[PDB]
Amino acid sequence: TTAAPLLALLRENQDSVKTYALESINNVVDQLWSEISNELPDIEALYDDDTFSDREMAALIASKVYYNLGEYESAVKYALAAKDRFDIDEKSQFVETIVSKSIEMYVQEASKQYTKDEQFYTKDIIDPKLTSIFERMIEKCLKASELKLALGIALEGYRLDIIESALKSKLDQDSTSENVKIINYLLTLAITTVTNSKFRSSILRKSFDFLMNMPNCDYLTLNKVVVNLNDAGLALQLFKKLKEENDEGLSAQIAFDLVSSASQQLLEILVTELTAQGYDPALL
Amino acid sequence: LTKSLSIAFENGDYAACEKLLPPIKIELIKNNLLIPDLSIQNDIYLNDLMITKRILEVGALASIQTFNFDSFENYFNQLKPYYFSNNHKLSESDKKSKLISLYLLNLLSQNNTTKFHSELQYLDKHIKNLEDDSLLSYPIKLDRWLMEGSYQKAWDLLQSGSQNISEFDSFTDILKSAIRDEIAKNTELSYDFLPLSNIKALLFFNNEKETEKFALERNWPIVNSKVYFNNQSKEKADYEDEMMHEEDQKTNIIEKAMDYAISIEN
Amino acid sequence: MTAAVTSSNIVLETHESGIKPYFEQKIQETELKIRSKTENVRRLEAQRNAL
Amino acid sequence: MFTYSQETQHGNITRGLAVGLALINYGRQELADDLITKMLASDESLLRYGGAFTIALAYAGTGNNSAVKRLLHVAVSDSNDDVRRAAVIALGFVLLRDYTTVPRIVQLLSKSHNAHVRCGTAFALGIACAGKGLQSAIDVLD
Amino acid sequence: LHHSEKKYAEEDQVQELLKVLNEISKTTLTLDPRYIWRSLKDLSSLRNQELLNAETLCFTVNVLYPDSSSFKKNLLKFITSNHKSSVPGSAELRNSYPASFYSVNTEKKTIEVTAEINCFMHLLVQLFLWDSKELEQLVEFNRKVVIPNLLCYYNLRSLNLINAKLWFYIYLSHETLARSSEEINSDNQNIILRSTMMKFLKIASLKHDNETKAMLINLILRDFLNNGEVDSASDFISKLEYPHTDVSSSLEARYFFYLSKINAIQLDYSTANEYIIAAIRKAPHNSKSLGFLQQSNKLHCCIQLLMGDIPELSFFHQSNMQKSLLPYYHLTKAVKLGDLKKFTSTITKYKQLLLKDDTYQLCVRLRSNVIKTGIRIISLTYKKISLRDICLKLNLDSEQTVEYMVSRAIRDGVIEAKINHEDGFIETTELLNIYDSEDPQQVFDERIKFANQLHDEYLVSMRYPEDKKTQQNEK
Amino acid sequence: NNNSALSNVNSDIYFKLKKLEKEYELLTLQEDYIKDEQRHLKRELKRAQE
Repeated sequence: TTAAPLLALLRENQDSVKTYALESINNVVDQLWSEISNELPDIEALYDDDTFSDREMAALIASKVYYNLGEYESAVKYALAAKDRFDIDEKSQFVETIVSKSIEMYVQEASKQYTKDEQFYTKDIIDPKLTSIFERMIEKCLKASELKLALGIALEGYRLDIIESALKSKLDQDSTSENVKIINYLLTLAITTVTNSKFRSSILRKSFDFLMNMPNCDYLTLNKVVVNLNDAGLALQLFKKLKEENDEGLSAQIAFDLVSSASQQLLEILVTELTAQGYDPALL
Repeated sequence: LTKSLSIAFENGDYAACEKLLPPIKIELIKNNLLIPDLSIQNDIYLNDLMITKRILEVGALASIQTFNFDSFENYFNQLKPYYFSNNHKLSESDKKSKLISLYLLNLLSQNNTTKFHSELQYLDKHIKNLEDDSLLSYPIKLDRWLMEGSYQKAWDLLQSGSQNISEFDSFTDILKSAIRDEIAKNTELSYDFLPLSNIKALLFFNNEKETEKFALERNWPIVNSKVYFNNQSKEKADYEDEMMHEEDQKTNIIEKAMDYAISIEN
Repeated sequence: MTAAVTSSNIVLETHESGIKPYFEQKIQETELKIRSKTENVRRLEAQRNAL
Repeated sequence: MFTYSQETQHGNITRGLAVGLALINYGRQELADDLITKMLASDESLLRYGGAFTIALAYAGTGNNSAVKRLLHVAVSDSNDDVRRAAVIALGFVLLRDYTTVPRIVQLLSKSHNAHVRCGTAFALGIACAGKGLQSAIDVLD
Repeated sequence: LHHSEKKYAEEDQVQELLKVLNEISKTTLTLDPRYIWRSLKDLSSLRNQELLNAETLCFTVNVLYPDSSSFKKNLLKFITSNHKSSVPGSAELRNSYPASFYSVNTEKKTIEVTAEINCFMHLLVQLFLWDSKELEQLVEFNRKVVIPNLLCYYNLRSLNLINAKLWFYIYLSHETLARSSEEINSDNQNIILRSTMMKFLKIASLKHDNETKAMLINLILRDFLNNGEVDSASDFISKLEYPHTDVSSSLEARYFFYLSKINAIQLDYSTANEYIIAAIRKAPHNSKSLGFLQQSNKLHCCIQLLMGDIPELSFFHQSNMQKSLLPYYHLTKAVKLGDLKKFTSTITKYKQLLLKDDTYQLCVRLRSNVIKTGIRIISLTYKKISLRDICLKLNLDSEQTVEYMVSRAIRDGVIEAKINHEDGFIETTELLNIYDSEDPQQVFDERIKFANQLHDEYLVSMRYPEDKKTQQNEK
Repeated sequence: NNNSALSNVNSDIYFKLKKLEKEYELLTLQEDYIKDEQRHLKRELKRAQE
């Protein structure tokens, strides 16, 4: 067979003739794509018409043709311009490829704007529809019940809000021990993976806050965070929680690791600020 | 519905058929849904396919006479997979030979022999042997006479077109002007000036005045009954040959020396 | 090795199987660099050894 | 520190201040970039020597692709024997996060004709592989 | 007797098993496994024949089966159902060995590393069916199974090397059946055959494997040539994805043969030369390959002549292929002499032979070349001869005929003359020097670029064995 | 089948590997800068012949 009759049937005036013709193309859109590439400006013409009512399939047929050639770039753009046809993409396991590329496209754009603005996924600088597909992939991963795939994808596109929402639903205080391991998998990650000064700082900070919300935690864990950011104001808050939860044993154990590991500059500033908290001279 | 086309055709109005053909293409959707679209053709599906076939052939023939090249292209295309499917189920009709000849005439009349040879390799298997040559003979011999530059045979073929006259006339007019054009292209380089009567003879006209009218269209001055290519040939080639996308690429002598140079030390 | 003889919850199992080589494809286009690297680094290094 | 370095020609003094410019920058990372370029573009040996160590101390504790490209250029591009040494030492410090990459780099830099380059390779593996032993490192130092 | 044959055969198969399983379980070794597989397969098809034709079946019996027992049972039963300990899982000689598939592990379905092995077992089977010519139902059945079976895998690079070879037989068995005899069945499955290759080629780009990719492009270019769809072959060429990175020399050689055919029917001759010569050079020069060389050598005559250069008389003379290229020698001689009558006589007598090789369609066009040469000859000899005399000599119809051949010849510049109709002769305008033209510059550029090309090719290649001996211990 | 937490272990490789590619990219730096060393070592060969 050849798909050339279907393209010829596009040219005829009735809308009814053309809508049927585009569907026939879809049966053999990756399976007989050769002619469609050459006569491609017709399918695009039908998208550009606003009186044509099967715009959505014309954008899809086009999308597919650009995917087959090797031209990933325009396949993604047309993906978002269909205005749907994302249902098709879940029911196609041989082309989740362009779904993947939509992630690539988000993460390059996200990283670009991160340096110049704190947020840009709230602003209209990034296209909302491209954003929607991104968050959709992160859910798919969690439909397989793996949190590991979801934090991975989220990290790149510099989303703090997804990272928080993910940790939070899988924290329920099943055990005190079990909440810490996930956070520690994350803390060590942000140190060795994200070399970005600003985004790394935000992640470490949200991990302090989840254990800080808990009434009982590994404080051992929290100590790592203090030292790497090399910030006295974090430790100052940690000792204040401990003031009202005091034990002769618990205090002494955190303090011994802390003075060893902490830097010289850090320790000078801190002993000043603990006097104003009213904390004991024994700590000092 | 389908019978409206049928009676319109016999009557001799091909405008009536043309404008009336798109309402019928609504009914060609439904026809298509009855059959499996050539993944099997039984005698259950053959009577249903006969109508789809019957409507497409006869639309092709009306369109050539009313000069709708556009509509012609539609038919051309659709017709192909129906003839192509099976060795014989419904792949045999007299109008099959008829249409094959017209499609090919149409490829010559655009003056692009590339679309012709592509079609010719596709035709040479089943289709060409099955129908045999018996109007196929015509567009194939013609084309051959054009590779040769034997326009005496090519021009002669048009005349023998009279015997099968129906709608081959709508291409023959296009072909004459082209046959005359190919000769004029040749005459420029061959020689430079010729008496009026010898140019007439070559370009095929029965009157000296019709020769000078084709002169003015092809932008060539006959003065004192003599054509000149010493000016003209050089002029036309220059305006065309002026381009700014491969004229800054010629490959300099200087450029070639440099190019060699770096290959030796790298 | 992956199966697709049986599927459950309306191709949920094999929806996940399809997207795991596509996640790793990002990493495989970077591995095609490292695979011409192995040949060219050993090539210029032996060149450096005769010098 | 930079100005009084240019003005004096005293040998002991000038050495001290080029090192001091390197000292004060530590954990700066990508905020040492202006200082690094200026020093490595001075024609004095002393300011080139400390520039190598500006990259070392700043980009310590974190591995970078950048820091490595810039110090390989220094050893090759300068023919003064101390500047060649300084550039090798500096690789150790950046690369004490993953200290199992270090023998693999400096294997190459121990095939060197220049004895200074060879002498600095010792200190880099020293710095990386100080805290935990490594069996790969012994083979290079042999 | 029958029991004996099975054990003797199975043992031989275990040896081969060991070699390939070690490679894939020790991480891909890429180029290396493709080399190992071909050599083992040549040995094995030949083996299959002697000592019973249940040789394939024995291997399936002592290994785990995700789906391999089912296929082997279908094949056996067809070729007369037989019981001799030949119902897979019957005989046990794995004995808790990871190699030969651990006993315990299989039940649970803990091990599932049969996949690649499965490709290979099928692969022997396709080839044994082909040698036999008991293709028919057996071949169609294998083909049935194997399409959902690859889509059940989410493929790996080692497995793509094997399925690139399965794909070779899958195209071919359809061709074999269709080539017996036109069947209504044949038509339905052609359109199917095209679709599936296309679809799989898109997946095999992403997995990033050269063998699956190159092979599929080749099968599809050949599919296009049979159906006369030059347009679909062109858009296909224009896809551009044909790699050179690791592709075998078998796949490139076939690749260039197709290129030569595709350009010549659409009226480009220039670019067909390079490839028809390239395609002879990549192909080796064996007796088992002689047939492929006969195909190339027939094509080399048309392609060369239409461009307007006469191919060696010598090349066809001093071959062993001289009898195949006997009608074709007679084409070359006709063109040379310029004699119309000769060329027409040739193509009538040998018409049945010429049609098979698909050189005949090119021959209709080669008619045109005969005529130009006849008048070319007259122009070189004779500077001034009346067009009256030219007509007599080549036996042309009128004074108008003789003019219009010569007139077209000079548009393309082949004769290069000027016609005078008012001085009653043709006068040659031949300068016939090219030493005081800017032309030599243009020739020497190609020669120099080719030479440097080779200097780099020596340099790159030289190092790699040197590196390997250095890795190995020596003094 | 009857195995789960193959997805737990496969995802572990999905994290490790992202950072394991950064390591071998320093080994791609060796190729860039044995050009520099070799180029300059032609100059050092002219020094040794003096």
